[PDB]
Amino acid sequence: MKDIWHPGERCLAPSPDNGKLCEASIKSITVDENGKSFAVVLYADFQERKIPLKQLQEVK
Repeated sequence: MKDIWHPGERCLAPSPDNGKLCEASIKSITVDENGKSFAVVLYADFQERKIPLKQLQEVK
C-alpha cells in the first residue's frame, strides 16, 4: 500500500511464461466500484495481463 504507481512506469510483474517476476510497463491503472485497483501490464512481447496493483513490485 506504500508504492505509488503511475501509468507508463516500469515495474516487476508476474510473468505469463513461468509466473516469476519480470520487467514490464503499466499501460493503465483502474479503480473499480469495489475499491480494488488493478493495472493493465504490458510485457516485452506485447502480451497484456490484468494484475492487482498490490501484486506489482518496484524494479531493483
